[PDB]
Amino acid sequence: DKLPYKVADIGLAAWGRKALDIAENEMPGLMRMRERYSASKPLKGARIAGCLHMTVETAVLIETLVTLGAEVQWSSCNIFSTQDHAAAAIAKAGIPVYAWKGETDEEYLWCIEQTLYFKDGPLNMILDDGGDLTNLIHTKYPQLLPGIRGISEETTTGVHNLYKMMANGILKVPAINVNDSVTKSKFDNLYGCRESLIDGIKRATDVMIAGKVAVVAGYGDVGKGCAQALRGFGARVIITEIDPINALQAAMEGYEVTTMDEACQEGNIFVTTTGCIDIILGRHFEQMKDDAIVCNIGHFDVEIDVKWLNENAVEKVNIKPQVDRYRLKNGRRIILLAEGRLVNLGCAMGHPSFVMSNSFTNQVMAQIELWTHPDKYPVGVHFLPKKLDEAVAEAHLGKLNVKLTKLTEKQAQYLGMSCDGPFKPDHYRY
Amino acid sequence: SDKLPYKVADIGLAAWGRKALDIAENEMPGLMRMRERYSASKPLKGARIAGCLHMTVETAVLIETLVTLGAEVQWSSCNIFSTQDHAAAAIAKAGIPVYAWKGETDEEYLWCIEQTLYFKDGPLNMILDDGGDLTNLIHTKYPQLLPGIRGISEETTTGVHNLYKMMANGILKVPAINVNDSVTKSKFDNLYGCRESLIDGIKRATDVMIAGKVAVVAGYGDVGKGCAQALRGFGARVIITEIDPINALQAAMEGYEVTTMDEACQEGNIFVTTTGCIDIILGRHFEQMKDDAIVCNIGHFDVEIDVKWLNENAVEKVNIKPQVDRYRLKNGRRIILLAEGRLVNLGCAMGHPSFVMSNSFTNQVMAQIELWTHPDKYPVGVHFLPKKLDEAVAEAHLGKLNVKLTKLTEKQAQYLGMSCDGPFKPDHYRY
Amino acid sequence: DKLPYKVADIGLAAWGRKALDIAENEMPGLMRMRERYSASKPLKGARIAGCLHMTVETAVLIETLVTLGAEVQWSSCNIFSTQDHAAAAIAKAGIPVYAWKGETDEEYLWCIEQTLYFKDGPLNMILDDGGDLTNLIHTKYPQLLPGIRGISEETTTGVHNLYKMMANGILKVPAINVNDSVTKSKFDNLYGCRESLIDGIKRATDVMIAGKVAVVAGYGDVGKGCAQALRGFGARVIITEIDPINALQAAMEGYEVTTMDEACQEGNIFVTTTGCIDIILGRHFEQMKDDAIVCNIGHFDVEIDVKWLNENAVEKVNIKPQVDRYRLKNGRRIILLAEGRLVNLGCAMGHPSFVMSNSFTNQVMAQIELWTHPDKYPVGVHFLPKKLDEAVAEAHLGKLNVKLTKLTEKQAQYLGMSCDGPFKPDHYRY
Amino acid sequence: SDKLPYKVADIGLAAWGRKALDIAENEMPGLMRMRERYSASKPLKGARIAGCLHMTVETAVLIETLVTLGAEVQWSSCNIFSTQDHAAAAIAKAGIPVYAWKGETDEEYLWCIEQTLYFKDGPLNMILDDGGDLTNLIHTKYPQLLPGIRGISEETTTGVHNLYKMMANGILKVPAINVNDSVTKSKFDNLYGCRESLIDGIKRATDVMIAGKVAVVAGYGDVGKGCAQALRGFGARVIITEIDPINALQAAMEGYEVTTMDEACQEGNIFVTTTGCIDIILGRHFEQMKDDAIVCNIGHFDVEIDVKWLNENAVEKVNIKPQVDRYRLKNGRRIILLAEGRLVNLGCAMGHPSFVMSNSFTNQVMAQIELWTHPDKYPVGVHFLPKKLDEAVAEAHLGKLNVKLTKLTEKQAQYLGMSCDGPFKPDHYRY
Ligand SMILES: NC(=O)c1ccc[n+]([C@@H]2O[C@H](COP(=O)([O-])OP(=O)(O)OC[C@H]3O[C@@H](n4cnc5c(N)ncnc54)[C@H](O)[C@@H]3O)[C@@H](O)[C@H]2O)c1
Ligand SMILES: NC(=O)c1ccc[n+]([C@@H]2O[C@H](COP(=O)([O-])OP(=O)(O)OC[C@H]3O[C@@H](n4cnc5c(N)ncnc54)[C@H](O)[C@@H]3O)[C@@H](O)[C@H]2O)c1
Ligand SMILES: NC(=O)c1ccc[n+]([C@@H]2O[C@H](COP(=O)([O-])OP(=O)(O)OC[C@H]3O[C@@H](n4cnc5c(N)ncnc54)[C@H](O)[C@@H]3O)[C@@H](O)[C@H]2O)c1
Ligand SMILES: NC(=O)c1ccc[n+]([C@@H]2O[C@H](COP(=O)([O-])OP(=O)(O)OC[C@H]3O[C@@H](n4cnc5c(N)ncnc54)[C@H](O)[C@@H]3O)[C@@H](O)[C@H]2O)c1
Ligand SMILES: Nc1ncnc2c1ncn2[C@@H]1C(F)=C(CO)C(=O)[C@H]1O
Ligand SMILES: Nc1ncnc2c1ncn2[C@@H]1C(F)=C(CO)C(=O)[C@H]1O
Ligand SMILES: Nc1ncnc2c1ncn2[C@@H]1C(F)=C(CO)C(=O)[C@H]1O
Ligand SMILES: Nc1ncnc2c1ncn2[C@@H]1C(F)=C(CO)C(=O)[C@H]1O
Repeated sequence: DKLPYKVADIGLAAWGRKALDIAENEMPGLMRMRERYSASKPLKGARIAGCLHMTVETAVLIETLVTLGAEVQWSSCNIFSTQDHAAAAIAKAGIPVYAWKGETDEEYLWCIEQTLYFKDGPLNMILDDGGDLTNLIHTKYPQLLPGIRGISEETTTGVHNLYKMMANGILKVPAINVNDSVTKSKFDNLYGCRESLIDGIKRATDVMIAGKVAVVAGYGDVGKGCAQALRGFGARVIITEIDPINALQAAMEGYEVTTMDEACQEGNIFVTTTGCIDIILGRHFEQMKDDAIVCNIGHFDVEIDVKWLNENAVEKVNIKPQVDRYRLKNGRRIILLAEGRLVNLGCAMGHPSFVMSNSFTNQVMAQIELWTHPDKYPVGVHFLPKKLDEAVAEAHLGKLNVKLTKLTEKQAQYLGMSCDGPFKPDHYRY
Repeated sequence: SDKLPYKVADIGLAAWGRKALDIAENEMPGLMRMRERYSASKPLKGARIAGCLHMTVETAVLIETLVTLGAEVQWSSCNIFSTQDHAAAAIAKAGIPVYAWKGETDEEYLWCIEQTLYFKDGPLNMILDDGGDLTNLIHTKYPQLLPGIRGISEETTTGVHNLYKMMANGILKVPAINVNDSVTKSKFDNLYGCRESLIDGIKRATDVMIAGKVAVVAGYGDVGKGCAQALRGFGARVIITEIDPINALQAAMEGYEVTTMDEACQEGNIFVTTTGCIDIILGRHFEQMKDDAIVCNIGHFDVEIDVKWLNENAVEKVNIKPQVDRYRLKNGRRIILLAEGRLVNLGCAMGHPSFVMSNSFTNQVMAQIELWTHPDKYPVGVHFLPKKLDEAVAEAHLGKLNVKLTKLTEKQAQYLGMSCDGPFKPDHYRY
Repeated sequence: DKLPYKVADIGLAAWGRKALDIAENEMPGLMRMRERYSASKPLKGARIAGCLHMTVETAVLIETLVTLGAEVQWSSCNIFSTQDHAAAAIAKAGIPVYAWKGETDEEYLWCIEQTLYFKDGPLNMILDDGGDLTNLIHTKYPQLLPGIRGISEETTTGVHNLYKMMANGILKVPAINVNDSVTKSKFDNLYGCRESLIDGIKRATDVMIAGKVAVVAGYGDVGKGCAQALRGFGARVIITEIDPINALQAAMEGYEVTTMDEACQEGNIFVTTTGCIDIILGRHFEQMKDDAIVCNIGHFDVEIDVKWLNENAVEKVNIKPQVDRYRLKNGRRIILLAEGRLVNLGCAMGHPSFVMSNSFTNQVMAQIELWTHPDKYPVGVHFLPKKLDEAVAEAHLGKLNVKLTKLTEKQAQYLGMSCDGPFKPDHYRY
Repeated sequence: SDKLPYKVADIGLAAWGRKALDIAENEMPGLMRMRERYSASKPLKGARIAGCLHMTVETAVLIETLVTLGAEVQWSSCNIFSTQDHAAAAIAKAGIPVYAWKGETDEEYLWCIEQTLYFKDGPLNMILDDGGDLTNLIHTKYPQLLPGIRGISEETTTGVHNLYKMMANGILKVPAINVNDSVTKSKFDNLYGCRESLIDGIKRATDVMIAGKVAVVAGYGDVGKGCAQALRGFGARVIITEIDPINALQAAMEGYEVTTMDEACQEGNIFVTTTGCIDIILGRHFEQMKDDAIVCNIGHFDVEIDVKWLNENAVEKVNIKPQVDRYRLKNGRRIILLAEGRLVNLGCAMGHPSFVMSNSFTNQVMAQIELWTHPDKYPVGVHFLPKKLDEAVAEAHLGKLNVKLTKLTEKQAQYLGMSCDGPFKPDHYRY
C-alpha cells in the first residue's frame, strides 16, 4: 500500500511544533488569513498539491490552507531545503508530507509523485515553486490537466517557465504569478535574501565577511539583497550584469561592475543570483584565490559548474554536510557550498518567517482566487489585483507598530483616488 | 512687431554660463552620444519644440541637443525659482528664444510660457513639458493649436499624473509620451538625483548639520526613498509618513520609523515633503514643531506646505536671505521656511547633478524624435518608450563610469529565451 | 587521579581538525608567528595555563603556543562557548584540555583546576579571558603566584579587573592588557560582534531583523558593532548609554538614545553590551512586546536578570539548547538566549577566525614578551608597544590584498617620523 | 597711529552676518552654555586673546562667547579663503578688531595676523591658534612677547603636531593645550564634520554627481574616515591609500579597497587628500588621471597637491569661478582643481555646520579659561583637558538632540568602580 507520509524522523514533531508556534506569531499575514477565512472554508473541496521547500515557514502555510477547508499533500521543491523538524510536525498533524533534507534525484521525483493523488481523487489545484510540479503534470500526467483548476507559482524561475509555456501554447491550465506580486519580489527576494544568504555562508563556513572581496553575479532583486548584505558587513562587492539598467543601478550604488572573467581573479566569496546557466566555469575556478568560497542562491543548481570541480580537482574533502573543499592542480583550494544548490536553504534555514508571511499570504490569496473565481483567470499567467497586494502589506504593518496615514477627502480628491482603493498605477515600480 | 528675442536676468552671465555648459556636457554622454549619432541625420528637422522646464545648466544642454538635431526651440522655466541665470544667458546668447530668470512673479511666469508658443514662422509642433503647466495652458486657453501639435513628452511624476487624468476624462487631445516613468528616469532621476540635491539645497540655504537631528519625510516613493537615504547617510534619524501600505512596509524594512505627520511634527528638526498631494504640513503641525525646525518641499508644485498659514499667523517674519525665511510663532518658537514652499533642490541649490539628468533628458530627446518621426505609431494618449530605448539610455552611460557589461553567450540567450541584445526584462519588471 | 583531558566526544577530532585547516588559512597573524618562531622556540620552558572559550579559533591559538615551544593546558572561560569538535581536535593532539559545551558551575571550576599543575610543575604563565583564572589563583592558590612569570588578559571586563586589582595592590604578577591593544579592541570588539551578534540570534531564533526595533544597551566597541549590524539588516536601533561621549556618538550616527525604562516599551530585540549589572530587570520584562528576544553579549552573565524570569514567569518552554521561551503573568511572551550568557559564542561560533587572528596574534606576543623579557615588565598591567600593534595589523594585510604605502625619505622627515617606526602618537584613538 | 580698528571685505554685510549668527547660536548649546554660566563670573577678565582661526559664522559665535566672559580679543583667519565676509563683518560692527576677508594674499595674510598682536592695553595675553601660524610667528619674530603670553590653544591636528615637535626641540616657551586631541573634538569635528562639509565644498564648486564615480581618499585618519563615508553614502566607489597598517586594515574591514596613489591615480574620478603630509598628488599622478577628474585637499595646509606643477605644465588653464580652475594637460585630458589646493570644505563652502563646531569651540573656551585661570596647573609643554571636562562638553550637547542619558544607580556605580558622575572611562580609552 501507499505511505501516509515519509519524513526523516517523526520524532522531531515535538521540536518542529515548538518552531511552528514561534513562526506563527511572526507571520501575521497568514494568521490574519486564518481567522478570517476559517469559518467559511473558501478552499473547501480543493485538493491542493504543493511543491515547495518543506520548512517551518511552509508548514505554517500548509496548515493555513487546511484551516481554510483545503485538503493538502506536500513535497519539497529541492533535495536539500527540507527542515526535518518542520516536516515531522506536519506529518504528525496528519498531512501527507514527502520530504527530508538530503533526498536523491530519485527520491525527489518520487516524493512529488506521492502528492499527485488524494484519498478521493487526483489534484485539482497546484502550489508550485520552481515549476517542477507543473512540468511533471504537463509532460507525464497530461490526463490530469483538465482536472486541475489553477496554479500559483512562487519564484522568478518558475514564473519564467510559465510565460514560456503560454507563449509556446504548452500551458493548459490557468496560473497566477505569485513571485511578481509587489509585496513579494520586492520583499522576499530582496530583504529575504538580505538576511538569509549570509546565514548560509556563516553556518557553513563561519568566514569573516569584512575585508573580503565578494562577487555577486546578477543585480536583480536577489542580487540587490545579497550585495547589500555583504557590503553591510564590510565586504567590497563587485557586480556582474547583462542588463545595462541593472548594471547602471549597481554603479549608482557604489558597486564595481565587471565581467566574471576579470572578477574571478579578485573574489574571496562568490554568489550567483542569476537565473541562467554557466555563470562560474573552470576558466574561472582556475584563476580564483586559495580557499575562495563559492555558492549559488538561484532556484536551480545550474549556475556553478560543480561537475568541472569533481572531474578536475586533485582532492575532494567534505568538511561537513553541504560543505566541500576541493584542491586544484594549481595547489590552491575551493570551497563549494550545498553542491551548488540554493545556499540559504541548503546551509541555513532560508528566509526568516516574517518576510515569508508576505509571500505565503499572496500564495493563499492566489489559491483562493484560482479556486473560487475560475472565471476571472482563463488559461494564462496572471497577476494578483493590486488591491490584494496592498492588502498583504497592510496585514504586516501592525506587528511592526507602523502607523499608516489615511488620505482625507480633499486629498483623495486632489490625487483622484480612493482613500481605500489602490494607491498606485499598475505600471508603478516601487 | 516687438517680441523680444529672449529675456534673461543678465546676458553678461552667458560667459560664465557657457563654461559650466562645457563641463556639464562632459558628464552627459547620453545627450552627447545622441548628438554625434543624430547630428547629420537631423531627425527633428522642421519640428518647432516649445519646452517648459527648469532653465538650468542641464536643461541648456538638452536645448542645444534638440537644436543640433535641426529643431527650432523656444524655452521657459516651469518654476519661478528654479532657473539658473548664467545658464539662461548662455542659451539666450546662442540665439535661442529664452524667457526665464530666478525670481519670476506669477505674472511673468505665465507670460514667459506664452512667449514660446509662436515661433517666427508658425505655432509650436511639439510640447516638452515638466509639470503640465504648458500642456494645460494650451488645452484650455489655446485649443486652436491642439491639432497642430504632433505630441507631448512629460518630464515628472506630477505632470504625467495629470496627463492620465486628462486622458481618462478624454480631455487630452494630443498624443503624449510618459518620460518620467521610463525606468532609466524615475528609478534614477527621482531616486539618486534627490539623494544628492536635497541636502544640497538645505545645506546651501541653512548650513544646518544633519548629524543628530530628527528628520521627517512625508511620502516614501522614489523621491522620498532617495531623500530618506541622503538624510540617513549623514547621521540623521529619519521618520516616514505614508498612505500606501506597500511603500510604508518598504520604509519599515529599511529601519525607518513610520507614523503620521500629527505625531512626527513634535519630533522633527527637519521636514521634507515628497508628496504630489496637498495639505501635508499645516498650522496644527507648525504649532507643535520644535524651535528652529527646518521646513521645505521638494515636490513639483508648492502645494504641500501651508506657507499661507505661516504668513497669516507668525508674530513676525524675517528674511535671512533669498529663499530663506525665519518666522516666529506666538509660542515663542521659530520656523525656517525654504524656497517659500517651492522645490528646495532647485530653489536653494542647483538641482540634480548633470550625469543623472542626462538619463532623463536622453529619454526626453528619444521621446521628441519618436513622437515626431513616428507619429503614425502613437495614437492620442500617454505611452512609454520601448524597453529597448529605455535600456539604451542606460548603456549609453556605462562608458563614463567605466562599467564593463557582460554579454550573454549563445547558449545562455537560448536558455533564458531572450536576445543577447533584445529586451532583458518583461514589461512588468520593477527593477 | 588526573585525566589527560575531558571533552564531549573525541570522536569529533576529525571534523575539528578540518575546521582548523580552514581556520589556519584565515589567520595570517598566528601563522606568521609560527614560521617566524618555530625553530627559535622562544616560549620554551613556559607552562601556559589558558582559560578562554575553547573554539576553532582558540584551537589554532593553542597550537601556535605549542609550536613556539610552550607547554599548554587549557579550559574554557564560559560554560556554553566551547566548540566540541575543536576541543576534541586539541585533545587528540596530546594537549590537555578540559572543556565541553554545556558545563555546570561545578564542572566549570573543576575544568580550570585541571590546568593549574603540569606534568612537570605548576603553571608558568596565565593566558586568561575574563579574569576567572587570574582571580582563582590570587584567592585559592597564592602559593603559585611567585612562580608565575606573567599574565595576559583578553577582554574588556577582565582587563578592568586587573586595573582594579593593581589599584588595591592585590595583583601579584606582571600582566599585559591585550584587549586595549588597538588591533584588538578596535577590530575584535567592533567588527567581531558586528558579524557574530546577528549570527547568534539567528541560529537560535531565525527571526527577521528588518522591521524590528532593537535596543542595544551600551555604546562601546561592542555596542557600536552590534548596533551597526542590526540597522544594516533594516532594524531600527535605539541606544541606551551612561557616558555622554558615547551617547553623542550614537546620536551623531542616527541612533535614538533613551533609557531602558523607555526602550523596554519599544524593543522587539534586546542586546546588552554594557560591562555591568542590572540592565534589564523584571520591571522591564513586564513591558516588552510579545515575543521580545532578549540576550546578552557581555563577558559575564550579569546584565540580564534571568533569575527574575524563572521565579516569575507562568510558563517556560525550552525550544532548543540555549533557547528558552517564557510566558509572563500578563500573557505576553519573552525569548531568552543562552540563559543570559554571551549569545554570539553560546548560540553560534563566536567571531570569525580572521578578526580573531588579530586578537590572538597579540596574545602570543604578550606571552613572548612576558616570558622572554620578565624584567622589562614589573608587577602591573601594561600595554604592548605600538610598533608591535602595527605589526599585527600589517600581518593581515596580505590576505586582503591591501597595498600599504611607503613614506618617502622626504615625507618621513617632513612628518617627523620613521617610515618603519610608529606612525601615530601614543594617545592616538584611531 | 594709523592702525585700523578692523579690516573686512564689506562691513555692510554685518546685517546678514548677524542673522546667520542668530541661527548659529541656537545650534551651539555648548558655546551658549559656557556664557550662560560665566557671563557673570567673567573668568577671562584681563585676558588679551589673539585668535588665528578661520573667520566664519561659527568662529564669530566663538569670539562673542569669549568676549562675554570678560576677555579682550583681536582676530584673524588662518587661511586666505576660509573667511566668510558676512561673518567677519558682524564681528567688525560689534566693535572687535578683526583682520580677515575671503581672497586674501600671502602678504595680507601675514599682515592680518600681525595686526592682532598688540591690544590697546598692550601685548597679547593668550593664543588661540589653528594650524600654528600665530604661535610660530610669535616664537620666531617676537620672542620678546613670549614671557608675556600665558597659554596657547591648538584647534587642529596639524597645529597640535607642531606643538609637540616644538616642545620636543625645547623651542616651545609657553604652556599650550592640545584641543584637537580632545575626544569631543577629534572624534566629532574631524569625523562627522568633514563627512558633511567635504561634499558640500565639492558640490558648490562643481555640482558633480557623486553617485557612480570612483573616489580616492588619501589617508584614512579621522578626516579620511569622515570623507570616505560621505562619498560612498552617495554611491561613489571609494578607494583608500594609507601608510599606517592599522588605519589600512580599518579601511579594509570597512569594505574599502586600499592601494597606492600610484595605482588609484589611474582610476579615480574624484581625489581628496586628508593627510597632513606632503607630496600626495604629483605630476606623475595627474598625467594618469581620467578626464575632468576633480582634485582637492582638506588637510590644514596646502602642501598635498602639487598645484605648482599644474600651472607649470598644463597647456590650458581656465578659471570657471572663484576657487574653481580647470586645466588641460598635454595628454589632452582635463583636470578640475579646487581652492588651489587649500582646504576645500572652507575654501569652497561654509566649513563644518554650527552644531559640531560647538563641540570644538566649547573645548576652546574651556582651554582658555583653564590656561588663564590655573596657570600653575600647566607647566611648559602640551596637555589635554581633564576627561571630566570632555564628558561635560558632549553632555552639554545632548539636550538639543533630545538624548536621554542614563544615570548609574548606587549598586551599578559600585560594581563598576566609578562615580555615577565622575569620569566614565580610563585615560587610554579610544571611543
Ligand atoms: N534562494 C532564495 O531564497 C530565492 C528567493 C527569490 C528568488 N530566488 C531565485 O533567484 C533567481 C533570480 O533573481 P530575481 O529572482 O532576483 O530576478 P532578476 O531579478 O529576474 O534576476 C537575475 C538578474 O541577473 C541578471 N543576469 C542574467 N544572466 C546573467 C549572466 N550570465 N551574468 C550576469 N548577470 C546575469 C539579469 O539581468 C537580472 O538582473 C531565480 O533563480 C529565483 O528563482 C531565490
Ligand atoms: N524636485 C525634484 O528634483 C523632483 C524629481 C522627481 C519628482 N519630483 C516630484 O516629487 C513628487 C512625487 O514623488 P515620486 O517619487 O515622483 O512619486 P510616488 O513615488 O508617485 O510619490 C509620492 C509618494 O507619497 C505617498 N503619499 C501620497 N499622499 C501622501 C500623504 N498625504 N501623506 C504621506 N504620504 C503620501 C504615496 O503613497 C507615494 O509613495 C512629484 O511632485 C514629482 O513631480 C521632484
Ligand atoms: N561576546 C564577545 O564577543 C565580546 C567581545 C569583546 C568584549 N565583550 C564584552 O563586552 C563588554 C563591554 O564592551 P567593550 O565594548 O568591551 O567596552 P566599553 O566599550 O568599555 O563597554 C561598555 C559601554 O557601556 C556603557 N555602559 C556601562 N554601564 C551602562 C548602563 N548601566 N546602561 C547603559 N550603558 C552602560 C559605557 O558607557 C560603555 O560605553 C565586556 O563585558 C566585554 O568583556 C564581548
Ligand atoms: N578642513 C577641516 O575641517 C579639518 C578638520 C580636522 C583636521 N583637518 C586636517 O586634516 C589633516 C589630518 O587628519 P586627522 O584626521 O586630523 O589625522 P591622522 O588622523 O593624524 O591624519 C592622517 C592620516 O593619513 C595617513 N597618512 C600620512 N601620510 C600619508 C601619505 N603620504 N599617504 C597616504 N596616507 C598618509 C596617516 O597614517 C593618518 O592615518 C590635518 O592636516 C588637519 O589639520 C582639517
Ligand atoms: N525559509 C524559507 N521557507 C520557505 N520558502 C523560502 C524560504 N526562504 C526563501 N524561500 C522561497 C524560495 F526558495 C524562493 C526561490 O525558490 C522564493 O522566492 C521564496 O518564496
Ligand atoms: N538640475 C536639474 N536640472 C534640470 N532639471 C532637474 C534638475 N534637478 C531636477 N530636475 C527635474 C525636475 F525639476 C523634476 C520635477 O519637476 C524632475 O523630475 C527632473 O527631471
Ligand atoms: N570565535 C571566537 N573564538 C574565541 N574567542 C572569541 C570568539 N569570538 C569572540 N571571542 C572572544 C570573547 F569571547 C571575548 C569576550 O570574552 C573577546 O574579547 C574575544 O577575544
Ligand atoms: N565652519 C567652521 N568654522 C570654523 N572652523 C572650522 C569649520 N569647519 C571646520 N573647521 C576647523 C578647521 F578649519 C580645521 C582645520 O584647520 C579644524 O580642525 C576645525 O576646527
